[PDB]
Amino acid sequence: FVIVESVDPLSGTCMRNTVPCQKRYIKKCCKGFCIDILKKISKSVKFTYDLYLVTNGKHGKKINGTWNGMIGEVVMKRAYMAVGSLTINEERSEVVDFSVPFIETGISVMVSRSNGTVSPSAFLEPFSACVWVMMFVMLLIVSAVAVFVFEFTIGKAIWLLWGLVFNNSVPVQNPKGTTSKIMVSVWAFFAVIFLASYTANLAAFMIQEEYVDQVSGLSDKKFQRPNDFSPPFRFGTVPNGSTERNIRNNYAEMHAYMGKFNQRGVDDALLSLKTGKLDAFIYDAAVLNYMAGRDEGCKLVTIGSGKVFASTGYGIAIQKDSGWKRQVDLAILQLFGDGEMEELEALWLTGICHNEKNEVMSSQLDIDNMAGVFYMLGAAMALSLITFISEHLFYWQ
Amino acid sequence: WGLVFNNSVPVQNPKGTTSKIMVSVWAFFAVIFLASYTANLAAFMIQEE
Amino acid sequence: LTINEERSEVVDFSVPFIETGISVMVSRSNGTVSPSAFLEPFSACVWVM
Amino acid sequence: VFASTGYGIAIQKDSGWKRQVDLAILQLFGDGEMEELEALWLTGICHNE
Amino acid sequence: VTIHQEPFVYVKPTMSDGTCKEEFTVNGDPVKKVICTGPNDTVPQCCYGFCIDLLIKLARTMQFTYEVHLVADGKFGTQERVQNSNKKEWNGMMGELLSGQADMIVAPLTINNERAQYIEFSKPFKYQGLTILVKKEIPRSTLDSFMQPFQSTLWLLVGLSVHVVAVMLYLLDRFSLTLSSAMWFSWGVLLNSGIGEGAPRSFSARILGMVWAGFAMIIVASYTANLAAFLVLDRPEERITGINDPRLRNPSDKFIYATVKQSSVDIYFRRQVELSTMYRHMEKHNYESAAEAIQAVRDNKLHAFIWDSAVLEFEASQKCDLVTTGELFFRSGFGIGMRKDSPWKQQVSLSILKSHENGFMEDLDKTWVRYQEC
Amino acid sequence: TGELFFRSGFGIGMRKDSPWKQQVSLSILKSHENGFMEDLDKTWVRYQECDSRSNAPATLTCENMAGVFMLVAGGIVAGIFLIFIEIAYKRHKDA
Repeated sequence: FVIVESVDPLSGTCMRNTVPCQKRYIKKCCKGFCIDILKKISKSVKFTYDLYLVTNGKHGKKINGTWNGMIGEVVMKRAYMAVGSLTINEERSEVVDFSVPFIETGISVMVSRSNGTVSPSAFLEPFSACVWVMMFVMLLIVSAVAVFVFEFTIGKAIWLLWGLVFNNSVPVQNPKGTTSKIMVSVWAFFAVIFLASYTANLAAFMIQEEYVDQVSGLSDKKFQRPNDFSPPFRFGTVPNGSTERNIRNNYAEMHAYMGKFNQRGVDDALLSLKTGKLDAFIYDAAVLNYMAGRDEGCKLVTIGSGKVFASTGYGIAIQKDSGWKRQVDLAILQLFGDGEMEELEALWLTGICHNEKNEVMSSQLDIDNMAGVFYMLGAAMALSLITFISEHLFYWQ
Repeated sequence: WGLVFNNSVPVQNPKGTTSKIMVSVWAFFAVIFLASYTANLAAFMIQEE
Repeated sequence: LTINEERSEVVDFSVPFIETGISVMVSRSNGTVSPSAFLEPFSACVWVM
Repeated sequence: VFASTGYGIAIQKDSGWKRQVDLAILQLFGDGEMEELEALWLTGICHNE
Repeated sequence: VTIHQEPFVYVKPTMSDGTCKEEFTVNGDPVKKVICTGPNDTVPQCCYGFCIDLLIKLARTMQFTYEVHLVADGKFGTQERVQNSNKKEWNGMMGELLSGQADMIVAPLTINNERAQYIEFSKPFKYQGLTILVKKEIPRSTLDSFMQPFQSTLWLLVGLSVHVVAVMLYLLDRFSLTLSSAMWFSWGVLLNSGIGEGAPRSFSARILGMVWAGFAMIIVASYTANLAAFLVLDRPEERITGINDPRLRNPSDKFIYATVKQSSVDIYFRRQVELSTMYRHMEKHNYESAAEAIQAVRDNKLHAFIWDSAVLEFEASQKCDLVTTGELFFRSGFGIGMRKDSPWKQQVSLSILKSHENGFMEDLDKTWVRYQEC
Repeated sequence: TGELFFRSGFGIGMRKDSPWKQQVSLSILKSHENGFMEDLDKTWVRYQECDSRSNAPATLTCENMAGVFMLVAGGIVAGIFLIFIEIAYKRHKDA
């Protein structure tokens, strides 16, 4: 949202478009997009602008009786207008005048996209009951020729036709019928193409990615039940969180609990993500979109795909009933007008990570979770056991 | 060589049980050679010209 | 038009506005990889094992 | 490239604009407004080379 | 005069005394050579290249004895600011043309709008451009796959699960070998290797046959899925965006990206506005020697470099690990020295006219361009 | 479409001046502040029927799967009718 450094001592001071600001009062340059939005502001409104440092804690937020921050200085009237990007809280709104949206915003959380694929048995999912269709179908058709051989045992031969169905691999008792042999030739190339059906099925397994992890919204089974998860699911922002305060109004399962998971530092959130000691992280939504946007490597992902949580937007507020008030947001209007914001995607928004479509590749070994297909496979053991001992009951009477 | 190629050799399984496990050598291995044909076919589908 | 040597020899011309050259073109239609590229994946390892 | 070349706007031998004209071309490549002109012309919808 | 550039030319110290390696081509063409003088960092050494060859043919049209000199400074040349007196300093071989120290200095340092009003130029010898020198990573990603990257423990897990399976079949046996004929049997259900002993005819038996059947069926299927995993695969982001490159457009200390010190390309970056980023960063990062760029990539020294694009495309052969850039950046061209006025002027233009008109250019591709290894 | 084009927004009529003005603003403040917006997604937004693909995860295939194996089973009964009289060919020849 904003950028700054020390004014370059090589030339002695700032360069490029950097805008200086004093700090107790040491002038220092500032960079970043919304700064340039302020540039474009006087680029019509024509009001001189001199940047200044912020003392503590972002914008003004109610501290004891008063907002602590930039909007505090607004209450202090320390400036005609204010800069910096925070979606105005109803409180912040109720405090004093604010701007029109500079860019969209919202509540959000994020974490590292790491490991998972498609869940097990998706191969079986490709069958689409056609496996059953031709299963019973070709079964009865097999019985048909079995009867046609006149010129249990034939049932066992149908089991051989199930080897014809499944991977051959049935050594027992080829039937003498030559017409029945061509009957095997029916399932030969056909069922061969059913092995092919398994092939392309496996392709769509490899193809048709998913990229889905847990996001339930403002709460979750892993959130609305904060103490339930054996490993703690940690997501949230740093102290004095405005959006957190909204959550502090919303649900206490975190504002209560997340104080535990509470952390410090802005990028230090992404750093702890590199540590990954905590499940996830929440921060300014679109800002977080820049967090994934600037990524040394591909790890993190927004909680959700960007489905908006507490959709919002920021801007440059000023005092209640200020001078620029009316036509200011109009300057914002034209600002959206020329598309120079779309240009500012360069200046800020457009990321190197991007690829919000591309999910990359989950390729890895077979998972026990992925082996769950074989789990449901082996599950039928006790079932066939129930049928078998059931036949023993058929032998009781 | 049927063990090498797609099984499909009906004739004369050897009685050797140690030899049977010897067949088990080419079993999963050569199975993964069929897999070699698989991925091979992928690079056929993949790796355009 | 790219100035021919003739066109050049005719009279003064400009500096390049954009690159150019001789070219031909046709419809890309049908073909794949040539046959046996599957066998091409073997890389003699099929012979090795 | 077959017979690589390029076009431009020629004028008469020893014309008025002659010298600094191609210089105007030079700055023209300078600002990158040609890269913009990919829109005006060059950049294609087919693309996908 | 010029600077040693392998893609442009092959110029090494002389062989013995007035001597260089005498070799015909791989096509048997005996490519000529010539000797220019320079210090090792001021004496004659060997010089050859398809470019310099094009110089030779250039004389072969309009005859002038070709004197081979080398460059003194490292750069090509630019009108530049001195340290005092506020007087225009045209640098490099360009300055040598201001010095007139030669006839026409061959060089592929593209025609500069700055150098334009200063120095004359001809049509492009080889139409070319500049871009970012990059080196690709080494794709491997392979494994023993079905062995290695397939169900590491789980393959074994289902393995003993087959033991419990044949166990279940043995349970299905006694309600009307059992261990052993199963040790062949269900193990075959794993192998499908056709031992050929048999399978029980019990009502539950063949059902279990369908069970382990579909099981291993989907198992080998999963092996194929692994084959795709080896085949289809991420090969993650290669960056290489362009003049809009966000990593570039997002200045930080992580990526080391720059171009040559005093580079006509970096000159295209010199007069600019939005370019101010690398105009700061890369500037302090700018190495002088593009050879040091070749080795730097061989060293993986920086995260990125930039130089004449076509040149790199040639160097791409010299490096198996190189990474070509995405597209063209501000195409332009260069050639033999053009300044003041010469009878060689309109003539030389016509020489170019023959050059592209004829194929001795496209022929020379064999001498240089068409030559390819990587 | 591919991406956003010149995002902006609208709402109830706003003109001249009304006590409804700053009030209504605060109403919005509750709106996004509360979830009755996000709730209303269920009333409208969250309501969804048509699925969303990118590639063609057709893996089901059962219709076209029948589109091969079904008529193939046509080839199966082709010996029920054919291999009948064929089973009577050499047989009936020697009958």
